[PDB]
Amino acid sequence: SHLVKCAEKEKTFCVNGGECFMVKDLSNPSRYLCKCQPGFTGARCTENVPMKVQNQEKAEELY
Repeated sequence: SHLVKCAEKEKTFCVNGGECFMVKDLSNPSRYLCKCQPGFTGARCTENVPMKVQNQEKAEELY
């Protein structure tokens, strides 16, 4: 059940720099485990979540 890195065809399974791995054992089809970047959510780590005070867009948090 080791975390082997997803092949290129599968590495896109987790986006936004999501480090896609697969639980290598002869039972599951290809169950994924993605070490996603800090501040993402969803199965594919598609939706960003508050890293900063991601609401005060007026505040100089962006730039």
